Amino acid sequence: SGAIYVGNYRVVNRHLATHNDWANLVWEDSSRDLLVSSTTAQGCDTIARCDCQTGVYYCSSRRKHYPVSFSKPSLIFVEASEYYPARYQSHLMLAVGHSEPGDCGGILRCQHGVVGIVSTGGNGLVGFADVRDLLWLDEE
Ligand SMILES: C=CS(=O)(=O)N1CCC[C@H](C(N)=O)C1
Ligand SMILES: [Zn+2]
Repeated sequence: SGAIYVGNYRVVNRHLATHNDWANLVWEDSSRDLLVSSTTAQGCDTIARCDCQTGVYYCSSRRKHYPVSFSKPSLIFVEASEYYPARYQSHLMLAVGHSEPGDCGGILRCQHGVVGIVSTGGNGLVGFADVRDLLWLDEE
């Protein structure tokens, strides 16, 4: 579990969104596994605006932050899971590292701020839903 809290937005994995998220919806995209809902209080996270390929992510199944090298956001094929059928998840970055359901939500961050959240992984893999192209998260 986990979210990004930037401005009056809460960024979560679409597959983990609650009823309150859907009832206060700003934007959602199934192909990216992302959903954004509105918040009453202002958040403290800042979004990175960059093309970094090295950063650090939080792994809840280890209680640890790990430094990683990651690929650029791409259309990577994701295996059928209980949440989506086999399809091209878009805007996805891969790195070598542990992940278990449970781990989706953990933040990946670079020197500029938050880059994205955990969304894929297994066999020493860990996918990250990028958010750096969502410029509107910084305004309204
Ligand atoms: C089987 C895929 S996985 O990488 O563990 N993961 C499970 C939860 C959903 C993830 C997604 N982003 O589609 C895929
Ligand atoms: Zn960066």
